[PDB]
Amino acid sequence: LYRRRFVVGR
Repeated sequence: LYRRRFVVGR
């Protein structure tokens, strides 16, 4: 994993 998994910008 990284730290952008959230990328709730979809």
